[PDB]
Amino acid sequence: SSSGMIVCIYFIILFICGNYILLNVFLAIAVDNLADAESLNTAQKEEA
Amino acid sequence: CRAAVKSVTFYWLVIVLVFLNTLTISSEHYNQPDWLTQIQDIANKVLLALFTCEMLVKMYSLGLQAYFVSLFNRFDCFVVCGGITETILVELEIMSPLGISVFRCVRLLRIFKVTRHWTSLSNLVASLLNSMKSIASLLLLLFLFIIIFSLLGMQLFG
Amino acid sequence: KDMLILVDVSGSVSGLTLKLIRTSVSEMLETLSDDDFVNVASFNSNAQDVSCFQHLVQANVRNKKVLKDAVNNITAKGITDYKKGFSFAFEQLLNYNVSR
Amino acid sequence: VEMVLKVIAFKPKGYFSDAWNTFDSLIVIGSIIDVALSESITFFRLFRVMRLVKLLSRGEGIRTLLWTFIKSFQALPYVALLIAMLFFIYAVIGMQMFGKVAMRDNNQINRNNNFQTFP
Amino acid sequence: ACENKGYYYEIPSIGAIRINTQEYLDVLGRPMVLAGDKAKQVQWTNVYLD
Amino acid sequence: FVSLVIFGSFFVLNLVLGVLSGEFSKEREKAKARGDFQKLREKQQLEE
Amino acid sequence: FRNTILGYFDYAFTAIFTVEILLKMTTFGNYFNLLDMLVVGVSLVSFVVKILRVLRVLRPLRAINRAKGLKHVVQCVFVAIRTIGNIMIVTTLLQFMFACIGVQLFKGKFYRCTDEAKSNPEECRGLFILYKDGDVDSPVVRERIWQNSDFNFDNVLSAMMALFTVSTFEGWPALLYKAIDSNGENIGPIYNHRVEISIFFIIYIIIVAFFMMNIFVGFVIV
Amino acid sequence: SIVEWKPFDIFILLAIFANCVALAIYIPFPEDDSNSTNHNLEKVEYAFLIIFTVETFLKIIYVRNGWNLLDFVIVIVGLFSVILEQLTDVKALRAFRVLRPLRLVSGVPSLQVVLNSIIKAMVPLLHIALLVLFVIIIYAIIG
Amino acid sequence: VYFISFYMLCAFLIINLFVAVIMDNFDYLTRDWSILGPHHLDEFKRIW
Ligand SMILES: *[C@@H]1O[C@H](CO)[C@@H](O[C@@H]2O[C@H](CO)[C@@H](O)[C@H](O)[C@H]2NC(C)=O)[C@H](O)[C@H]1NC(C)=O
Ligand SMILES: CC(C)CCC[C@@H](C)[C@H]1CC[C@H]2[C@@H]3CC=C4C[C@@H](O)CC[C@]4(C)[C@H]3CC[C@]12C
Ligand SMILES: CC(C)CCC[C@@H](C)[C@H]1CC[C@H]2[C@@H]3CC=C4C[C@@H](O)CC[C@]4(C)[C@H]3CC[C@]12C
Ligand SMILES: [Ca+2]
Repeated sequence: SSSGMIVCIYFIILFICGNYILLNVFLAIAVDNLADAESLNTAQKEEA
Repeated sequence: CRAAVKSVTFYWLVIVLVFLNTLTISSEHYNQPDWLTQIQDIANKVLLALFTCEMLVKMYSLGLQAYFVSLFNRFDCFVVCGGITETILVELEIMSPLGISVFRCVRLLRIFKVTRHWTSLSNLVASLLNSMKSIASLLLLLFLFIIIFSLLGMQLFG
Repeated sequence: KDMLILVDVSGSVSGLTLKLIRTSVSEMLETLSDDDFVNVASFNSNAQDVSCFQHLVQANVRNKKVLKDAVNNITAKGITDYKKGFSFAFEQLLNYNVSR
Repeated sequence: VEMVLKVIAFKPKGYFSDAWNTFDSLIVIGSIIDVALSESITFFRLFRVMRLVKLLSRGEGIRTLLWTFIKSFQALPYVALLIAMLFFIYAVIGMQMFGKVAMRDNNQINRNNNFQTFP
Repeated sequence: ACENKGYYYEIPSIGAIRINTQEYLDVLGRPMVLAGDKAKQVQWTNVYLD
Repeated sequence: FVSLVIFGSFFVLNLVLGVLSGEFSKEREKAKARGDFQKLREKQQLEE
Repeated sequence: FRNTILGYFDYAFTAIFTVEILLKMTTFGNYFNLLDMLVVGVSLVSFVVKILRVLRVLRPLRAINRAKGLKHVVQCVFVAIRTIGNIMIVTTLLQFMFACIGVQLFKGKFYRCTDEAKSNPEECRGLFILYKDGDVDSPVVRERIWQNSDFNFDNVLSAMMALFTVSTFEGWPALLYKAIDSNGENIGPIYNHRVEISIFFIIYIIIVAFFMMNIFVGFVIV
Repeated sequence: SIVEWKPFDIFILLAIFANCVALAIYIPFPEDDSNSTNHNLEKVEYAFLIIFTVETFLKIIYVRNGWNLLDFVIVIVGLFSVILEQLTDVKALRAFRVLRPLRLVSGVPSLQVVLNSIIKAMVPLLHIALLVLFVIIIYAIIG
Repeated sequence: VYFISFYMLCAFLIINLFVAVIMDNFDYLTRDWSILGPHHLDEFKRIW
């Protein structure tokens, strides 16, 4: 009851805006760095 | 001179040495028998000597300048420097009740002696090294986000 | 003995550690007889008595009931002041108008 | 009123060409059955909320995303067969090993969570 | 506690209340044992149910 | 509840991951015409 | 009754498959076909029994060689495992090293007594009085047992199982606050003894649960 | 007013970092309790308020900038909070000081760029966010 | 071994299904609406 239920937006915002950043940090390295390694391996074979 | 060090028979020997060194760490458990305790610390110094013998022999075969070229060789001498310090300090008048735990986790760092020759994902490691300015900046932005929400949560629910 | 119980009722004792304190004070009053004189006081930036007694009382079955009831009705709020809490406790042990 | 006002201008023969209006009508009949029956019952009162997706999904950009992925799911039905076969194999094995464990209220194996029945 | 001839107690939970609130009688009896045989006086309680 | 979990969580997580990976891939071919990959290959090729 | 009727159905089922398998052998004189003999072979031999009764779950698995799309999808899975086989070696080495470090830190320190008033096995014996829900007016007599945590770091095998559950983000706060209170080798917990020991769990989650589990998914995508 | 190009810019940046540490070492006590360390940090708050007020009144000589708008609003709330508290959930109003650590992103050009990329990458995800909102609304009404 | 092996297998096949669906949509996910696409033809058909 009362206005104590409105404070729940802190945890909703922290969860939504927190897990979104995690997908733009750890998954931004898995795709912008591992793809380079595969591309580097693809180019390494042609030169070798 | 340097034929033995770069020989293929030397490659297998150091692989074996890393194996039982790891086994001396992974065999430790709660309520372990006294005899197994006696094996671990005895073999801690024995494998230290063999690594030191491998350390001393390797140094007097190629030249100091070439060793510092390799990134791992500087790291490899770092571990053995703490390995000898561990035994001399333990047997000395320093009890260091927690110092055993931290040092035993340092000689575990030579397991990477076998992962330096994959040839299959070492190019991935090179990609994670020149992107440090991009990796660190993203990690710090996440840290600043956590710091702000931790201080905000101290006000509301402190 | 002439006991004087100081109960810390500052803000930081609110919660479980206040329920423990109230049960602890009530349990220590059970170790008293008609030959011992007791009074309970509390302090949070101001030291005051928790009951109507204002000095040491005989600690019989009726007086202890008053103290036990008052101890089970204290709330935690304010800051901690040991200097004001200990001055109040030491002054009440030097009264000597009353039977001790 | 919309249902009758549409057929008198679009004809019943062509009214069923559109996909949305084929199911949109069923809500009208469903809604009017229970209001007549108001003065068993949850089957048609629940369909009242379903009218939200019937017309408010007209935004181009979200419908395309939904349609493209749903069609992609339909085009790869054998990949989801592994998950069902994985669930079938592990559920059957679970009944033999852990199916005889007694259910207790305070335990994790309780009346709601157990291995006693395949579902 | 011991700047004033007392003793220090910890009561972290309900189970510690019963014992820690009666251990202060060990400290109070210190001058009573140092008195010697002059502290060996027979006393009588109030009336209580056995 | 089971349909809510499958549609709400498993399906949406597929959309978020697919769309987010679609933006990490979009910059991958875009960055090809910036020389970052060639510079990284140039230093890697001559490191050996 | 249901098992008997189902058993009756299995009687007629194995007759169809054993008759069908003979036409295959009469007309042909590989590994997938060898599986057909294995599955039906369990039935006749059954007709410890528990091992064979569990083993008859291979019935749906033999349907692979009777569907064009099912063979390809299964084949793609084993090829996909081979590609991701390199990542599963690094992440297993990283978990093993963390488990060995964790053993050095919390070896035997997760023990505690049934009543939170005794902090060593010597006095954690006999009976004690438990107050239900903290009420002093409802005491009850309980035995005190020097118990151990279900997930602990006693050895490397227990540490790896305890660390695996952390990577799934299930019950890891419980293990985190159990490790913070870890005082000593064979003594009970102390409230918030070493908060700084949480660095071990924070580093492991970032390195393994975040970095490796996402570089794994990114590997499959590219 | 003319020297604001580089020399003391680190100092104002270092002032925010120092203010962050003052916020971290504060201990929120239950029921209006406090200790000696919290007593000093209130005085340090007065020192930090003046530094961020002088600079705000010095950069006016910026007002339409997004980052400068955030810097201005926290100061005026800061003066409003200290004034109203002195002349008396008032302590709940000081939660706007938690936005001061956010000023560290604007002080590092090399670190503000990564933040901007993330913010402009939310546009393709807004269609998904809209779909999730409808699904939760539909299931809430069904429930 | 029953629960630990199931968790790894279920997690592996779930992302196997997730990515495979994502694979069938790179044409739409990387649509690049600015330049052109089949959506323009759909508008042409509608006007036609
Ligand atoms: C009783 O204690 C009080 C202090 O607690 C003593 O102080 C006297 O209080 C009375 C009442 O005001 C006055 O006589 C004086 O103000 C105080 N001093 C003296 C010397 O009387 C008091 O002396 C004690 N004894 C009595 C009989 O009151
Ligand atoms: C060199 C290393 C990596 C070899 C692999 C180590 C494996 C095979 C060995 C090394 C130490 C061994 C452990 C040593 C001590 C114990 C405690 C005992 O009560 C149960 C078995 C258990 C847990 C052993 C299991 C097997 C074990 C983990
Ligand atoms: C990548 C992995 C395998 C190696 C890197 C992990 C190292 C850096 C981590 C692993 C566990 C960590 C330790 C965890 C707990 C403590 C106890 C604390 O009171 C001091 C720091 C200390 C000692 C940490 C230091 C850093 C540490 C040793
Ligand atoms: Ca206090």
